[PDB]
Amino acid sequence: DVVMTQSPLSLPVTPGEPASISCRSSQSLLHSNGYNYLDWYLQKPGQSPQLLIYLGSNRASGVPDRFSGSGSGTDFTLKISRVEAEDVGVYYCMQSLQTPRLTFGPGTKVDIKRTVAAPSVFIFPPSDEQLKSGTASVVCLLNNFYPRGAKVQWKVQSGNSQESVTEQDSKDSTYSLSSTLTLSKADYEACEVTHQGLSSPVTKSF
Amino acid sequence: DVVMTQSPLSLPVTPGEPASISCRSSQSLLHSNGYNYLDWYLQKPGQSPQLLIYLGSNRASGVPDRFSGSGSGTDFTLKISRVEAEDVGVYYCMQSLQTPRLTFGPGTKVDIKRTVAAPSVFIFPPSVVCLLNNFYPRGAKVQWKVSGNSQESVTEQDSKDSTYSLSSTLTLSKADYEKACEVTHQGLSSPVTKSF
Amino acid sequence: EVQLVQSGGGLVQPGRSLRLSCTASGFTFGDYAMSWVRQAPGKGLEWVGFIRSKAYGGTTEYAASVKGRFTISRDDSKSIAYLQMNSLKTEDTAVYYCTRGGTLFDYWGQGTLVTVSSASTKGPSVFPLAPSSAALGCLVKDYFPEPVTVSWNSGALTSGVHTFPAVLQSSGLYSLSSVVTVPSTYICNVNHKPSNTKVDKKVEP
Amino acid sequence: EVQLVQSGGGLVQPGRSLRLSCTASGFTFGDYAMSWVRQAPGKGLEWVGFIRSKAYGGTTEYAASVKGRFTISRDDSKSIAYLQMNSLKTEDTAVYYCTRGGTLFDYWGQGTLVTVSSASTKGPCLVKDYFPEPVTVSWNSGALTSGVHTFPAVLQSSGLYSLSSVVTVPSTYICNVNHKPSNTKVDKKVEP
Amino acid sequence: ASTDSEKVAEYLRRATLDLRAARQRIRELEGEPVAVVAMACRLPGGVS
Amino acid sequence: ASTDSEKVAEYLRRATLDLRAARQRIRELEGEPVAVVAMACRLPGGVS
Repeated sequence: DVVMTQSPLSLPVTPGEPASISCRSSQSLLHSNGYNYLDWYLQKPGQSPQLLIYLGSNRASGVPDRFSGSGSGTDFTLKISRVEAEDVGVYYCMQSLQTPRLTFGPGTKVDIKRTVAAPSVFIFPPSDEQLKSGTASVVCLLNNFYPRGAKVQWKVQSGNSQESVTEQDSKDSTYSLSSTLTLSKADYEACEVTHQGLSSPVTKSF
Repeated sequence: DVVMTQSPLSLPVTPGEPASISCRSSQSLLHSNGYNYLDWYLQKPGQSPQLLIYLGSNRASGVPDRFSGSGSGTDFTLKISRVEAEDVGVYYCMQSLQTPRLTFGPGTKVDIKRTVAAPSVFIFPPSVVCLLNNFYPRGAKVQWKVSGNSQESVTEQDSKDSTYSLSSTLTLSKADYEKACEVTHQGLSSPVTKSF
Repeated sequence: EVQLVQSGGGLVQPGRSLRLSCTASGFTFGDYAMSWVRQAPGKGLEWVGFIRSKAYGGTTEYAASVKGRFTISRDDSKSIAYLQMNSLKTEDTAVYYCTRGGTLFDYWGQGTLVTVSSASTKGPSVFPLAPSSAALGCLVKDYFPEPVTVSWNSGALTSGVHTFPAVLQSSGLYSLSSVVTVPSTYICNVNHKPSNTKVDKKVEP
Repeated sequence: EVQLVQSGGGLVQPGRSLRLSCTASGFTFGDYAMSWVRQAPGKGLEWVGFIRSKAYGGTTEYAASVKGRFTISRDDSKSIAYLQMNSLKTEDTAVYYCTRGGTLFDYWGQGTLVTVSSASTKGPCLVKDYFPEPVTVSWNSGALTSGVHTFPAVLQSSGLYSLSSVVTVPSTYICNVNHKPSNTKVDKKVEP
Repeated sequence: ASTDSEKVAEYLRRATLDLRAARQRIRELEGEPVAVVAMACRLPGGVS
Repeated sequence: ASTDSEKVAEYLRRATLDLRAARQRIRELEGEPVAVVAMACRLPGGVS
């Protein structure tokens, strides 16, 4: 009675060619009447979500004809034809046989395919915009390191920091990011990043 | 739970202009989901019955666009647009609140409208018959008294003219005769009698 | 596409047994539920039975005058519905239909005659007359079975013929009539291929 | 032909009450069932509650984590549904949506945003310690429009959001900030 | 929840609406009326 | 027959079938492909 299934969460797309999203849930949802109880929803980034395919595989009115669906007792795939720019967003496998739902789920995220990249590893151990008043919390910066999958850590060791991301760097499609460590005055006596594009970890203290 | 068409059982029609069939019911249906459990069926002469409109007015595929239902939960009525050839037969109002449905119902006939042409009367002395000819609209009363036993037959609606013809036979066996035949039609005055 | 055909039907004496086969093709037969309806020869349409689907399992319920008289049968390998006959009665003589759906009677079948009687093929009588005038009458009586053909002047004059449909006599036979017109050399001819009888009759006024 | 045009929201201190209204239009509001869905900032989606149609009565299911904290009321005279915010507690801040249908989520209307907690304007290149909610940047007094990397705000220990912006050049840069409630433009240059 | 006609009704309504929209599109495609907005003529006898 | 458990199923099936038929009709009307059957030409040179 769980729908933890999902397609690859970071599936990229290219304009023109089709794509496929599939989720294969737990114990079959085929009701006695002979109908699957799975639904699909799309969340366009910025506005309210939208409904794409209701019970089984039936396109709702107003949905572009490019979308299509298929299903089985436990296996369901969402097939989409040639992809355009506006199709970027979030999708959800959504069931209705069980109890009233508690959460839609993590869902699947899509983006425009782009060749791999490497970060810019900018760090600022200098700190004066908040100096002589309190801790400035330092900052290490990354830039143009597609894909978005990356992580940072601070050693000098730390366990408290803040991060933020951008929206695929617009046309650059590279996901620039900044990280902010948390410090104080008593400890004011660095940033290590690694991701699949970067062959080796890199850290600086200046 | 009791529904009768209440529409004109004969309902003569003529192509070009449209028509309608009312369907009055008992207490309204109005199922909680928000629908009316009423359907329509059409039977062609000598053909298998076919479905026209299910609940409300959402006529299924294959049905020509000239048909269209309407009505509330207790005043259902079926609208038909410009009348054409065929569509002559029996139409049935069907409910769905009670599953064990026994009989579809008497239904309403449909036939081409014509004039009020009078019948004709003939007799056949000898096991004798009393037949008529071209007495549209359909209808005739036989009251052989000189009563209790009889046997009659009626043809179709006279395709080329739409004036029915009837024949009825006196039920007798052998020489037990030791000694009335009149018909009343709505398109006719007081009946005429031959009486052998 | 979706086709439904019916097979099995003929003349059977009272108290016999029979079965009817309904064949479906073009759709997943498992989901739908079959239902049998019967129309009397000259009356309305009356529901007979209804068999549910294995998804809900279940069985039929039949109705009055049929409960405990005969049963149903339904398969899944070839989607062939079966209606059994047990101790057939003369009043049961009527056309039978097999159609899809349990509540909403969707696409229907084609029908089967299935008559019940106890008689044999006979030779029709004539007893014709022309009293004064004009729709000349040459009746046909006491013939069996139903198939019979009549004509006028050896099938020469066919303008205004008013041959009437058959009617069941109380003895199990049938009676016919045929009149056309003569508002003034006329011979009435009838054939009964089931009884292979040729009858031609001249009538005078 | 079908809009929900919900409205009613704002900033509310902890331990208070509020209400929201969803306005039906076009379709017969009586038959359908209303629902409320909340999306936390930077999170997925979660269901709040729903109310059955009059045909099945007036049953309302409030899911969990609320249990009488909020109530949903339905009006048929004007076809308006209400959600009664009561005793708000911090993390309840999100954007709230009003949707049509009990199980199958129809046209979905549109969302409204509310906030929580109590603080005051402080005024702000880190651009730290502000709490109107929005902040704008006028890089190089609006002259330089290249290499902009403005990043979204981040919650801190006591609110008072902080920002960040950066440009690069391998070779005259004011950065500068704007603050709507206070107008505390500082401009200033920088040399490392 | 309520019996089982708690979700089926919504699907029925959605299907009916979609069918109505599709048939409306068919009707507009095959039988849309066309209106005349303006007209000009030049005919003998001084007609201008 | 179980009320509100099986009756709605038949209506849903019929509605789905009708919607599929209508959408198929729309698709066929809008963009049905056309096939080329025969060939004829008369070109400069000796081409016939």
